[PDB]
Amino acid sequence: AAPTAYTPLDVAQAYQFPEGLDGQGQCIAIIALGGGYDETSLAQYFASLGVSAPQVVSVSVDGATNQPTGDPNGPDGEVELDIEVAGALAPGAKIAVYFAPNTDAGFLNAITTAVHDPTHKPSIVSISWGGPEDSWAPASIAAMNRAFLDAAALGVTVLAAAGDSGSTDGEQDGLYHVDFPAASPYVLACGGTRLVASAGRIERETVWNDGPDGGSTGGGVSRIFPLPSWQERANVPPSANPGAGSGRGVPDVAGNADPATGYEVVIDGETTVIGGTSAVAPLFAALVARINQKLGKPVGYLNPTLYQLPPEVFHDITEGNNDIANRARIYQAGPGWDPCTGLGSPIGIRLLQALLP
Ligand SMILES: [Ca+2]
Repeated sequence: AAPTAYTPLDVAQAYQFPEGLDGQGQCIAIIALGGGYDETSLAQYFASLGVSAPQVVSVSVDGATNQPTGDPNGPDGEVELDIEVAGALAPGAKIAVYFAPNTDAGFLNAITTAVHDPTHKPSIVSISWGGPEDSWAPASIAAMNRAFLDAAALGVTVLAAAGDSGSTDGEQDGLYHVDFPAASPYVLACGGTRLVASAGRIERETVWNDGPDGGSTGGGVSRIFPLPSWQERANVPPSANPGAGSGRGVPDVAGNADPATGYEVVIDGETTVIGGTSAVAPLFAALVARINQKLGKPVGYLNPTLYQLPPEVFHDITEGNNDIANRARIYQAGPGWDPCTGLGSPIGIRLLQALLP
């Protein structure tokens, strides 16, 4: 009941991120379609957490540049949240922020520029922007999906937030919807939970659902992408939409996203609390950066591997639902993979151990 908050280091500790690794030798790309960041907020934040500030650079795509608006409740909140969460957990990595116009082409161009960048050479790309998969122009969905396929071929990992408006994803057409780019089978879709944890243990972790007014994790069954071969044993249910139908299940993994148990951050000079699935992609991008540093080679496309790893690698979320539109409880969490939290929250050290050759 009483609202709380954590620093990124607290959440990483709860999820047991591997120690002694900081992402040295890695580069994390962050995609931004609006706003910007200021050096004052970043320097203050990293210093406050006692970590050596990672190098952060801006890259202009299609004329867009780093332009913070100054409003802590605006897009700066998204941009700075992404950099602060990823940078605080992988401070040894270099952060490259790609700014592009808020258009379908800008979104695509930012992704491809980051993926093929010979100067910054990112090994990981984190995305916290999106929209209902069925509201996108089919041609755009195709181009972006191929960009993600190319990234997988090049050994670059791509992570994306699953959404903050439950199973209906903000649409009021009497149907359930999943978000894109999260729906792409080549993206690691990140869902959200309500985490109650301390340094040594997780007391409780449930589906993030604060009703219509507070938001809920995105999740469901795609109506565009078929069920991937590597996800056929996860027991993804048929769509809840009349007519049913098999499809790629969203999300793949999940992490703390409930604003009521959110992240303490500094946005445009203001210390505040922010949540949402937007925080989960950069959180796990940092985890991947640590793993890559240890392995000496980038893990790149992880989805196929994740679904065949032993279940002990994840913390299974079984309680709650992401329905904020009606009383039907579509969709509900349960044992194993579900359309609210996927495989659950990852156990960092167990994931690294399982990925060691
Ligand atoms: Ca589950």
